[PDB]
Amino acid sequence: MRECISIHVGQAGVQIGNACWELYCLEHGIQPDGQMPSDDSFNTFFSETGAGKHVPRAVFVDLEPTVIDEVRTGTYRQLFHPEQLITGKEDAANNYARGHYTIGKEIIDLVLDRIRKLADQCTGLQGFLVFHSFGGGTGSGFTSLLMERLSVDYGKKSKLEFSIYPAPQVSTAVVEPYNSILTTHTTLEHSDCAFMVDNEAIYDICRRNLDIERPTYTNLNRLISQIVSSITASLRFDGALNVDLTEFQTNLVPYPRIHFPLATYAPVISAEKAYHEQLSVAEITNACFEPANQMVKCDPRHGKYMACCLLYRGDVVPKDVNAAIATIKTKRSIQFVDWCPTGFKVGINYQPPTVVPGGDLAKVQRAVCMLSNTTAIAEAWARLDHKFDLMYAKRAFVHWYVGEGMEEGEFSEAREDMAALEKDYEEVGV
Amino acid sequence: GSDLGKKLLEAARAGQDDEVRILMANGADVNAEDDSGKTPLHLAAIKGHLEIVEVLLKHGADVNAADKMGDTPLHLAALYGHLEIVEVLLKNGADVNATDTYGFTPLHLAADAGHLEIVEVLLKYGADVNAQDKFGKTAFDISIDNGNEDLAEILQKLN
Amino acid sequence: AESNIKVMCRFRPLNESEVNRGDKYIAKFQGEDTVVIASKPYAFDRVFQSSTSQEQVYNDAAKKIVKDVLEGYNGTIFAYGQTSSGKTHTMEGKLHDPEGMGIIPRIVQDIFNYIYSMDENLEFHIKVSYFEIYLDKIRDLLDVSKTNLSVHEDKNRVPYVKGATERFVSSPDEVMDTIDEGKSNRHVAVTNMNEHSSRSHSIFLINVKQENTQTEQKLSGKLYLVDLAGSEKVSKTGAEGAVLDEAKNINKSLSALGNVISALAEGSTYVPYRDSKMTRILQDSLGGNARTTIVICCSPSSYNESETKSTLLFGQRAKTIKNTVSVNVELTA
Amino acid sequence: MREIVHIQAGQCGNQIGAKFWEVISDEHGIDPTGSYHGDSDLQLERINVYYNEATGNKYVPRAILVDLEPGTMDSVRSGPFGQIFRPDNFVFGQSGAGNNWAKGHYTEGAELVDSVLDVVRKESESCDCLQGFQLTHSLGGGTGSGMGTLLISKIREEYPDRIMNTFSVMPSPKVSDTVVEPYNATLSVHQLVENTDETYSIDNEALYDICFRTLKLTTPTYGDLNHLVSATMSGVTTCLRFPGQLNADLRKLAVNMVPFPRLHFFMPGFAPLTSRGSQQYRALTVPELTQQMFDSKNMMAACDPRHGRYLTVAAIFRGRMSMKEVDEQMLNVQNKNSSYFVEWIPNNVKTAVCDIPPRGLKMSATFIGNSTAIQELFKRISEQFTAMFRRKAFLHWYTGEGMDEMEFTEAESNMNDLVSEYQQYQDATAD
Ligand SMILES: Nc1nc2c(ncn2[C@@H]2O[C@H](COP(=O)(O)OP(=O)(O)OP(=O)(O)O)[C@@H](O)[C@H]2O)c(=O)[nH]1
Ligand SMILES: Nc1nc2c(ncn2[C@@H]2O[C@H](COP(=O)(O)OP(=O)(O)O)[C@@H](O)[C@H]2O)c(=O)[nH]1
Ligand SMILES: Nc1ncnc2c1ncn2[C@@H]1O[C@H](COP(=O)(O)OP(=O)(O)O)[C@@H](O)[C@H]1O
Ligand code: ALF
Ligand code: ALF
Ligand SMILES: [Mg+2]
Ligand SMILES: [Mg+2]
Ligand SMILES: [Mg+2]
Repeated sequence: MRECISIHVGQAGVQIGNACWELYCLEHGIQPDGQMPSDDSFNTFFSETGAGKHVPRAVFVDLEPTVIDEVRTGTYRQLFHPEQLITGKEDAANNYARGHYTIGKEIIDLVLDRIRKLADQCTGLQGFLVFHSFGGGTGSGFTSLLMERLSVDYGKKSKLEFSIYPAPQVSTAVVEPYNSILTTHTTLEHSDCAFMVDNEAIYDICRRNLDIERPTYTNLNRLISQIVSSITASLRFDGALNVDLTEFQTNLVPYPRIHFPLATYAPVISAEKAYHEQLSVAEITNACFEPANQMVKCDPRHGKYMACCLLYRGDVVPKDVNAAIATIKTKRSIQFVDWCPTGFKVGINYQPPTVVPGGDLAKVQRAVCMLSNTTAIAEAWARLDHKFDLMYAKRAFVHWYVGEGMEEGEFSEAREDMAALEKDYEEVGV
Repeated sequence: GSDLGKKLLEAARAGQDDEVRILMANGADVNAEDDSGKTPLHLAAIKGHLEIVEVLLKHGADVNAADKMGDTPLHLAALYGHLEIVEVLLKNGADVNATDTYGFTPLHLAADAGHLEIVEVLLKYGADVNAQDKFGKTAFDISIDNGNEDLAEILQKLN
Repeated sequence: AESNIKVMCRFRPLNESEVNRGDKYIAKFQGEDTVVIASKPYAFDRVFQSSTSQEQVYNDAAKKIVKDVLEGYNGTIFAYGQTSSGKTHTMEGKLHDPEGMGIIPRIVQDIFNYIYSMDENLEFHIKVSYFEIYLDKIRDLLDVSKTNLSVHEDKNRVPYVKGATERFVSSPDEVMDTIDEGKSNRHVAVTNMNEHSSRSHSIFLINVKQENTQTEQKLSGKLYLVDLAGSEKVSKTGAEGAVLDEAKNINKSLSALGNVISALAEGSTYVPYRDSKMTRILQDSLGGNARTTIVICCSPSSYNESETKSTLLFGQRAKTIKNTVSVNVELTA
Repeated sequence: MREIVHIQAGQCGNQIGAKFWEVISDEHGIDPTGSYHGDSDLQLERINVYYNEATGNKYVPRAILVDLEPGTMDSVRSGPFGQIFRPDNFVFGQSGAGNNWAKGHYTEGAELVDSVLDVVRKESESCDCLQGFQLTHSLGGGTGSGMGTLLISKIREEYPDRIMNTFSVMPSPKVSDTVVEPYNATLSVHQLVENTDETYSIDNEALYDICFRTLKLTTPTYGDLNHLVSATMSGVTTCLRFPGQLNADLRKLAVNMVPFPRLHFFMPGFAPLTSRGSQQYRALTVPELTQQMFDSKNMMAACDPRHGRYLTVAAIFRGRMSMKEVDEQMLNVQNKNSSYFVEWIPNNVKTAVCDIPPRGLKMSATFIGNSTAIQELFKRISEQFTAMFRRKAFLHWYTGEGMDEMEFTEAESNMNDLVSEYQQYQDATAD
């Protein structure tokens, strides 16, 4: 019934997966051994065994073993079956070409064989949720290779991404802009909808809202997990809005290439906030239109909306929501493209957002996640494209990719595709 | 010669002009030897310290003192290309034709090092152009072996 | 006296693979020198349409290089292009078919035909070498024992492959026997892009040395005749295993060739000739003393548009590079 | 990948190599018998990068000890950690190379090379996932330089897909009187430019200058110079040896540090600079570490970094400190000194913080720079080389060993091109 297969690629993808699956278990009342004392929509993400154990419909892949070794030794080692945790020996060394060709082509068949085994257990497979970074050799190269191979094996089946956009505060490779552009070009025609998560936006929210002096991946992932859970709650719980993967595309994607929605989450409150009580529906809704709560750094006031979805969770009443949307209409200079229905799409789940016990986030009575397709997101591509241009003009580090069987033409091709994408965002809502 | 000796060798190789003068006055042995048999004069001849070569010789250093390999300061200033030191040693009684343990003469060493002006000065002072090393090589044979045309022309007339 | 590198573009008819799929002939041609791809004109020294013959290519590209080599100059002709654009076809061809042979067998003939015409009191001494750069190693194509030859510098700091089989030829027949021997050692594999994909960079070198019995005058000419392997996307070639390892190396030496050209057209004070072995062999052809002609090969298929564009833009860049060509002395100080 | 294969060649190579093994064994809590007696699980997490686990509780360095002279091997065995090494991994000749690169590269070295490769093949084939090789040697002698570079080429031929890393000690007249050192260094640099992926340029000129000028040691010894080398070697390998995100292996380091293949010569730097077994305490602050680590006085290569531009930099902080303070201080240095970092390589400075400080210090910093100023080191060698070569001095010592004069011309040409390439990127603009 309506299954969704999650694929976690490379370090970022695997570590975000750990945070997501930990949170899903807490949300559905599933214990770390797969047992639940609590049919139901969570079955789209968890299969059930004869022994009453609930197993994530997921595959974890990394070309090096260390990150996944933590999953198979950690809390949650009994949650996943060993066959769904796949590791090689040598990583892609922050090189897209090693991920896509040299190293990736060694494990691709095995990964497809494991996804095939998971798909065989599905009666109504909707498609795939792919988690990866843009910057890593596996996250970039292996993901693009996997995306191409999934289009061959699954045809028309929906594929959504959760992509980690690089930030220098936490970057590990000088070549991240190259890896980002190459993966974006290769994956573009294979992805239906992609939610970019800018590590700088998350880093700044952790610093500003959670009073974390120096955010670590642990801090970033707990916050990322909260946004992912909001986006996937529509699939894992019984709603009206974005109940399936096809509904994501219909509601957020007006043009095939313009498939990058902006997520805005509110409220993000520190566990140390002691007297400061509960935020209203109006307050949390207003917070969605402020750039500081965004998952990607960009300015929507400088852009045009082409689709808007508000996903509320907890103590929220429809009368409170409509009142909030109406005031937003009279307030903020919120412009929609001329060729579009100027209207929001509202989702309301009565379960308040769940927080991980020793986490940095406070438990709130009501939260909201706004998903918006805005031309302002083109600013994130421009930042990345400029860094690419600076290095590429000198062919700096190019030898590393060419050595692994890539052609220089692939760099030019990828960059021209990015230039056409920037041109598309400009043309859209002229 | 004790603490003063190690300090004199150090000062001579470091080119500490004043510090050499002080140690002399304090009674440092002019011919105090290092682990290799080198005297402050050999060290000053290696490092190219002219003023030190002169103070040492004025304070009665042994101009022909041979180290453990049998090299005199003349062999060393010739090898290291110190023209002015080669002229100073020669003016103070250096053995033009001194032989080390390898059968080398300062002329073999200046030829092998390719120091034309040193060869010209060694010959002026009586360097034996016909002298053979333990490899059975003369300064001229070294010159042709190294492929030094300029030098081979210079030595051909005599040899 | 100087004169820029001559760059000449040759389009081949659409292949079976192309035809047996959609593929539109994307090249449009204005005059004898311009090709137009996507309303952008790319102009060269002479553009050959798909219909152009092997004798037509020869007459407009080389033939001139034969006079020059004989006169004491250095000549270089190399075919640049994407996988299966016609590099080996232009250069080698049907080695023995009179109408079907390439540039190399035609040069070999016209070398001797011109010589028989030359001054009776002119002593010629022709030696030839044939080698490949397979897997970034200089393998001799006339000695199978010589598998890793080294690029060295001459007195004038001019690189050359030291120790290749130098064979003294006296007749065109003597040369063809050795080209036949060479070809039949040259690495070839099967890519989805080309059934007989060249897997190495073929370097044929004619070394003509002439002395006049009366003038006591000596002349020398190094003639480089390079059939390069083609740039290839794995997506297109289907290159896997040893075929891909071959590809890794082709793209590497090739991006380096581009870097050398880029550098020279931009006039950057450096030029990274020391990057690929190939780019050190061509060092003279590229900045200095050689009259160079580059034959750029293109596939008029819509499938290969991106790549055809990148080959044209290399051509454009390359055409600007000014050589410092003079006569070869063979002097004694 | 996991395993690194270490090779120690010649006197300098073996002395600096032995010091490396005693410093890192102490950091990983390994005693001279091979037994782990430490008190932290972080010490053993990546122990397999440098050590093989033998029968029982014992750890054995994946190290091969090479010399054409036997004496150095005896000195290593007699040393503090001498007994830790695999006895069968000591590969020694009886002759020596007499400070002649040709004897090391073509003659005596060639006679010993296969015996060495036999031992490197054994260590390499035992690896589950070989990262590559780490060679310690000097460029001024005969064995370390000539045989060391011969080994590099031979190992590369058999392991072309593995990383080749060296700790190459550059000669200086300040520490050695050997006349032919510029020849040996130029002939070696020619080999390194073509055959290594990454080379740490450890300059004896800089080591001597630090000991004399900063440490106020009137007459420095190899013991004094080696104390700075071992601090550097510990610092530059911290990322490989402990769990971490940045430059965690030899290939990731190369990808981050090497924008152009030939420009793989690093200028290492360290702070605080200390003399041998001297207390100490007072612990440097983060702004102090940040300032000191980027200063010409703290560079292990005798080049002024302010005379060039950084293509890439790797900075490693060790000890318990504020990661916020490190980030602020690191950003300040690159905002204030914008002009010393190429504008066309964005975010080219990468920082790592390791909780484990080296022994004797509470806080330390290690800098690895790919700076265009390294051309100053190569120009110094080239000037010394040409002065000798112009007069064809000592040439028959090399040609007599079968070498051709043309290798000297070719080596010199290659080194000058390297200088010319650094200059090009020094002057390059983003525009
Ligand atoms: N948010 C977040 N970003 C991460 C995490 N781990 C890595 N990243 C980011 O992802 C990029 C590095 O890519 P990785 O995922 O670590 O690398 P990889 O996919 O394993 O690929 P290779 O190691 O090169 O084979 C950088 O931008 C990091 O900041 C994580 O747990 N959370
Ligand atoms: N830093 C350092 N340099 C050394 C050491 N031993 C020798 N050297 C230097 O290495 C060069 C001499 O080479 P050496 O290693 O003795 O020759 P080999 O045994 O034939 O390789 C000179 O530049 C010396 O200054 C040492 O322990 N430490
Ligand atoms: N101008 C041309 N006219 C007709 N056929 C051609 C032409 N150029 C190439 N071909 C054919 O195309 C194929 C591939 O050419 P080839 O030269 O071998 O490839 P590459 O460019 O990689 O060296 C061969 O079968 C060849 O005969
Ligand atoms: F013959 Al090819 F690339 F296919 F040179
Ligand atoms: F030990 Al050597 F030259 F062989 F110093
Ligand atoms: Mg990884
Ligand atoms: Mg061909
Ligand atoms: Mg020794």
